Amino acid sequence: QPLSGAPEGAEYLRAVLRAPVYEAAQVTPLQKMEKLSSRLDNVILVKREDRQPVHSFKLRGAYAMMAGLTEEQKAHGVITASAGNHAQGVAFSSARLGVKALIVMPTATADIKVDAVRGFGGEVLLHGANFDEAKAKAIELSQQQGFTWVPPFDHPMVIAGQGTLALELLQQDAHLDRVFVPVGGGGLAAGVAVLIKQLMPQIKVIAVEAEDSACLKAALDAGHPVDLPRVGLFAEGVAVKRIGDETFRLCQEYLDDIITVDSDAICAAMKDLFEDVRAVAEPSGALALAGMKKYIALHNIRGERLAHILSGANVNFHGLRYVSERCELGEQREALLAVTIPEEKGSFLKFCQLLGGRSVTEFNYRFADAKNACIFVGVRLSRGLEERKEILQMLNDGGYSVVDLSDDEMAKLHVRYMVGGRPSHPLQERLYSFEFPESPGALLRFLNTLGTYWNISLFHYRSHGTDYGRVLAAFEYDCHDETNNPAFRFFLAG
Amino acid sequence: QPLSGAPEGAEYLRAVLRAPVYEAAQVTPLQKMEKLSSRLDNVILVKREDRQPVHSFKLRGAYAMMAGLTEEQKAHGVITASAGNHAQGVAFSSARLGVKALIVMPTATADIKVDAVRGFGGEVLLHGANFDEAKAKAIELSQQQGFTWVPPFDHPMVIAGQGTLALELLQQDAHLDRVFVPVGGGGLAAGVAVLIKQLMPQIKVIAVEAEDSACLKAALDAGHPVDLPRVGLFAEGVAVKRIGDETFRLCQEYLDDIITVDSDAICAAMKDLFEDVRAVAEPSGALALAGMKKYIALHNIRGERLAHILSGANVNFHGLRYVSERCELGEQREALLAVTIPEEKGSFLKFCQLLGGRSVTEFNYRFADAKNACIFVGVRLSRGLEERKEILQMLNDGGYSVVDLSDDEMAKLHVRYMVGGRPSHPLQERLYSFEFPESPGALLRFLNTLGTYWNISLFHYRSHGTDYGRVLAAFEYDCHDETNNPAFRFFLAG
Ligand SMILES: *Cc1c(COP(=O)(O)O)cnc(C)c1O
Ligand SMILES: *Cc1c(COP(=O)(O)O)cnc(C)c1O
Repeated sequence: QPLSGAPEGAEYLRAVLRAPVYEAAQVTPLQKMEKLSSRLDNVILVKREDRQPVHSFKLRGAYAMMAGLTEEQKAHGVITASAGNHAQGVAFSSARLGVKALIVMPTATADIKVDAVRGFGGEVLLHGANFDEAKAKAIELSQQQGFTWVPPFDHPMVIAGQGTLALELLQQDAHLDRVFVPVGGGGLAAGVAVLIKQLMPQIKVIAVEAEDSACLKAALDAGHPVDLPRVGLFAEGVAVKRIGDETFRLCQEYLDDIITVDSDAICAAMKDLFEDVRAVAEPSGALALAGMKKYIALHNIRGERLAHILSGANVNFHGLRYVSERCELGEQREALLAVTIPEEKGSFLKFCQLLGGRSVTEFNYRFADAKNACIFVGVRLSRGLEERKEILQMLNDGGYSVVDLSDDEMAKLHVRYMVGGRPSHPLQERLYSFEFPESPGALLRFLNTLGTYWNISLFHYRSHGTDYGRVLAAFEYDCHDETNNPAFRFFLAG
Repeated sequence: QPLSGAPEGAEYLRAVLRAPVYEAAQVTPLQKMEKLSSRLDNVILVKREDRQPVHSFKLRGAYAMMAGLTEEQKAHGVITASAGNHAQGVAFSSARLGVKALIVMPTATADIKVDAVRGFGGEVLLHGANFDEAKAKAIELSQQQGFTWVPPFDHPMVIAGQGTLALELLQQDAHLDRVFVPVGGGGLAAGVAVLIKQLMPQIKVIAVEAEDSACLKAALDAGHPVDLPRVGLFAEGVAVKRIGDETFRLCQEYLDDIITVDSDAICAAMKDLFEDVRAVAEPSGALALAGMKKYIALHNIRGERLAHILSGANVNFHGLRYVSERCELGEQREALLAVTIPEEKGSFLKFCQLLGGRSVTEFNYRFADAKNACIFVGVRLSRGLEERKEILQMLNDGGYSVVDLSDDEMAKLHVRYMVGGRPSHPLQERLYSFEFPESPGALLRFLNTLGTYWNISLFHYRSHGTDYGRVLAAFEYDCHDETNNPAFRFFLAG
């Protein structure tokens, strides 16, 4: 309990030091990013918060708040919240303190999230449609059954428990220059600032928020918790509409700066974490790095010791896909080509023969009658632009190609999933499916072996890292006759 | 050195106990899988080997072998290998012992893998084309410069160092029933068996190999290290042609059984690790779980305490994509529909209006003239088959749909990347790109807002979890005129 007002600097310190976090939570490693740090020119360190048993930090504050309630036998009474990632923190906590918790969530949440909570401990009650709706209940039941509302953020105790991290940080590397903090409701940044600010003033504390969830920046600018019209939903755990409150706006008087960023950045930040530390972030968990990356360049900060927080790690395996897909876009990984090859009766072979070694990502074609049936080709590069530059020229010895891959947002994002369709007039073709161990030039072989005496009307191929069914081809190494195939009919045939 | 023969049971034990592994390596957590264990009905535990500083286990054996060489001042002399995941182990080791190491790799390896090694420590020499070619050199240089060849597996010392794990295992949970071990060259299984077999005989030790890299099963069957014609390349670290040797075939006289499995399984096993432990495997690192899963059912093993090894974790972020993509196939996640909607002048709206709440993954269409332009629709499900069963019937109140999603390997794997093409005859259309915050029914809104008075000729949409550019539409919320767009021309236009 002991905080529900306007704690003063020190009071927070005290609360921080006195908070029983470790009974449930753990000090989290603070490791350095070797690739990135070396890339940019500073020491970059990450606060491995995903290593708590609830994979995020929330555990701290719920534990602190909840564990210092019981001084009032009001556990006997009870507790309740409404959520997805913090409902976890409470769950985990309720169980440890043997205090019954109730978690209210929307009605159509997701088995997965409902079981985690149920898992940790906690009883859920699925009641809502909207979130606000779930929370109206929670809050109801409070009042009626007397459960104790447990804030995801707006709370001195909750805040004090998060500072806990700061406390660790400073003891893990006191030669820190700047620290980057994610901003959802503001718990975490709030608890991190006060601390550091008390202990080591010279430490810079930058909040970092979602371009699309910029609760803070916005309230800042009005100097007023302000409701947001819309809130992005990538960075789930950061999707807050109106920042914290008092405690938050209040406390953000220790904040040194603020910075927003876009989903696309987050998606990179995720790539980064993974690649160096082999850590798996969750949008908001990567959010703060991204910011850094941003700040680094902005201010041309070279030479410092900076650290950010791997806030959490609750993400769907399949969510991973999207990410990649997005970074790929931002990267210069492949070549995307509109290569027109003259033939119909002859082959693609010749054309291939000069990409025999190079890695084929896509090679999609559909009969079309224009003396020159065009081909959507994709080639996995290494040397980026320079290597493409080759392919290109090289290919300049015959058919004429077009470099649809550079900035062709259209190809890169839609058309490379659209090449096909229908021919023109009915066709006496046959459909077949082929599969073959992927290698660096397996295709060729396939093609070579396939022969050159075919009136191939259709070709489809996506490859290393995205599909195991290898090829679908239509004429006029493993085979399956897929002729009158339903899909084909309805969309390709015609 | 002390092992280059036919170590006898105990000798291994000794070597195991005497091996200096911890100077470089760490005891690895052995945690239980709560979801899965509860799913299947046994206690399933994973040997978190990805937690070594080289993210795999290799560190053990290279360290053991290498650290007990120096008793011969032949470090002064030197060491060399040829690789990707084990070249790492040696690197890391060479540096710690301050013994110069040289790593030979093919000529066109991959910056990434070359830098890791360089990272850890070690000097690489990129010389090859083929792998065998890189190793011919390594072996050369030995002979000439006197470097000491360090086996990835064929070696009593190397083997003894891997047993180290076993040693841990048994001390981490002695109530184990069965243990599953991945099989590349056979180091790890070899070192794991001997141990356990010495210490606790009643422990079952199943190797688990790649359907496509079944080195062992094969040699077993002939009773003869046998060269494999082909070797899969998913499970990189398990891609061995002819099992170990003596040490391996020899030692596999302590093995209780063996079992293979397919890439597709591995891809699930990867999903699993991630979802419960939030660990990120690498094909071979998941290989062994998959096996389990297999064995579990085979033998209807209920009630046991079984554990497997998270062998390693070196994987490309982008590699992740493929995986998902594969599990999705094996799952029953979405609905794939050939829904024919009658209109041309009117709309898709009406059709939509009854999926307004349900989640849209794809909604792709191209003008075609048939009184009824057909639509490739995709819908994210929850209740699996049952829920689809609905959509279906529900949709039975109007246009007639076809359920191309069930077992339609064709749609699920090729066509859902092929719907489009060209129309029939030239078209006086205009292309536009739209983007809009994704939600549960944002589309609708888009559509509704888009209006109903449009002679829309083209539509393309892939969604939550795979693309941020939302829509591409062609007529006769953010907009961009993308009309004479190059890609479009060449492949859609026509
Ligand atoms: C909950 C959470 C946040 C931010 O929380 P606040 O205390 O409201 O700022 C950020 N990242 C992750 C992963 C989170 O779970
Ligand atoms: C090297 C390795 C293996 C198997 O090695 P062996 O000792 O040859 O059996 C398996 N999984 C991973 C991740 C590996 O790196």
